[PDB]
Amino acid sequence: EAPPVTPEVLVRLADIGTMSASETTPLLSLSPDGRYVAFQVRQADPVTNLNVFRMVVKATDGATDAIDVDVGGEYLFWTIPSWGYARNAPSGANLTIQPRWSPSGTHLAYLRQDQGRVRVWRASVKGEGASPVIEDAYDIEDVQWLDDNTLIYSGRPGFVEAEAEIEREGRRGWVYDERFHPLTGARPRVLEPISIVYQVLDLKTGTRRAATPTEVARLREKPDPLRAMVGRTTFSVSRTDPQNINAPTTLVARRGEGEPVRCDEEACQNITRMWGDETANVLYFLRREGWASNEMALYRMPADALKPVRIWHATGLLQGCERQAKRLICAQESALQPRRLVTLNLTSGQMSPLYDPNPDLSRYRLPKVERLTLRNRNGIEVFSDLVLPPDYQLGTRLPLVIVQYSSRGFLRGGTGDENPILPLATAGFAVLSFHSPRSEASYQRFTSPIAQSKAEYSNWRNRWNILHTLEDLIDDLDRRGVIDPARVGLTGLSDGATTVHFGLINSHRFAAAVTSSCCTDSFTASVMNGPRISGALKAYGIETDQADDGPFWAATSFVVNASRLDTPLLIQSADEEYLGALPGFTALQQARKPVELIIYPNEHHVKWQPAHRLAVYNRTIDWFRFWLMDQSDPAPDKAAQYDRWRALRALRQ
Repeated sequence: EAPPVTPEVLVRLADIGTMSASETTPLLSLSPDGRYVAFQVRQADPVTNLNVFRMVVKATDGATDAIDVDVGGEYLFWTIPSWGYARNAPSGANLTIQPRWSPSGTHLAYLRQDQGRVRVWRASVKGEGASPVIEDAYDIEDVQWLDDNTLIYSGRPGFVEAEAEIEREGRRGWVYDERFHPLTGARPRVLEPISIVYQVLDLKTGTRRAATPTEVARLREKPDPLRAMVGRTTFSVSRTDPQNINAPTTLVARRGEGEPVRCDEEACQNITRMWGDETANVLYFLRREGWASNEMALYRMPADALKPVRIWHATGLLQGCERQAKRLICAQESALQPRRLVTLNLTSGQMSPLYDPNPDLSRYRLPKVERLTLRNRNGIEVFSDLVLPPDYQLGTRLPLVIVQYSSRGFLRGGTGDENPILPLATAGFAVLSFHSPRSEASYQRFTSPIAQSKAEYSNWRNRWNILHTLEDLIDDLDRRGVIDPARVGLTGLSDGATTVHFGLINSHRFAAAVTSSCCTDSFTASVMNGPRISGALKAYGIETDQADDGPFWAATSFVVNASRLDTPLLIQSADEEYLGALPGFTALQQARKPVELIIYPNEHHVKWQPAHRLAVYNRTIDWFRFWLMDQSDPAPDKAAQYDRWRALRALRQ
């Protein structure tokens, strides 16, 4: 008994904050008096094809049930300026919603989207009440309480004027130039600089005014998680070579007026977040440690010395932690534990559940998880997780699917929540959840990440190191008699997608592949990016001025390598990215290789519509079952699909 984890289960697991939340992601808020925590829960429904967002308030003593103080809103895309463009096309990730408590602890203020416009809403924390509150010609980008009746908010109306100006310029046609990014649309994009504007709303009158410079500086300033004060000691973090972006940082203590003192313990290196507590005479800090930085660890350090002692450590992630007296309230995530709310006892180590918006996942028949560790041929430590089917007996050689994850925590879908780790194991695959190790270049001295990127791309050195690491991991599971090395699938999104294309060209390790985007070639990196991004990628080592048949692009281009590429490839692409795939896809078809391209409408680099996500999950499982198990699902609504694939398999004669 006990039900299995299926794609239908997976896509419905609720989540908190942006998909790729890490230690400083502000996904939760403590009330001023620390008795309540506020956080948004997101739950995807593949049947309605909508996400259900709720604003939640739970009491930190865990005595009362949580309360939905708001329900509803559309998926709000997280957006940043990025290439000198003011607002790029959405990556597809949801904005983390940070609820803002009123000074009284009475209301929350938070951004919410309806009818494609982002507003400020206010909510009774219990006495329940919906109601939008601030609305403008532009989306509200941020909001704070100045007092219990006054709100300050930010946004960019000059962005909306610039769009209106682009519309006017079109009457005579636009010059194709720096403003264009063809892959994502046929209109000029707004260029930076676009100013941010701060206004304040009186909730008693309904009046807006400008914000005073003092009020601006209170909204525009953000707390530093790598600085803390305890009495007269200022704690901070620094390097002995401050311009080397890869030099490790050390905790530093500035005692009153005196010179900064550096901490000597190895535990003091590479802190990611610190908290000062003046009641206890203590600094607390968070960091990553262990083999290949695979674990989280929390340290407690009596503030009058520099001798931190570890009080908690685990695999997984802790996110958005805030201190209430002797407690840290955190979001926490782990291989078999989706993101939940938790309490950490700041004197003992003890972690305790606070809020889990999903059932206990242990009520399902869960795959078995094991962490793999090795050192690769460059001498660099590597970790990854091996996921095995629930009823697995050592002695059965399994087909293997490789899912790439650029973050940590719950075994969900890898980097874009795109490849269903636990459902695949339920279907009988071994699954490698692969965490690419540090590059060689990252141990050397660089003053700029752009120059580091360039050295990583030189002769695809880091790509080779990534591929060799994958091969080391496969070999390890082959020695254990766990996998069949002739039945290894590879999947990937974002950086994982480039590793897929490189891996299919430069080895024979893979018998099938899935990717969410195509084509590491000059067409995609140069033509479809438009001349601005194309010109700028050059400094990162992307040779956008070189031809596809040159030494750089020959390592990855499917146009150039079409006739040697015998790994079956499925491309499940957002419509916003499919243009880049057409030449490579056409070359593979022309060459009679087994390719298939799927196009999802109104999608982004990361996919956001639950029905799309569920169909990706299912097609990818069907794909690998077919190529790596020679199995098909007899379901009638799949009959056209398996005729398509049987014909692709017949091309191999």
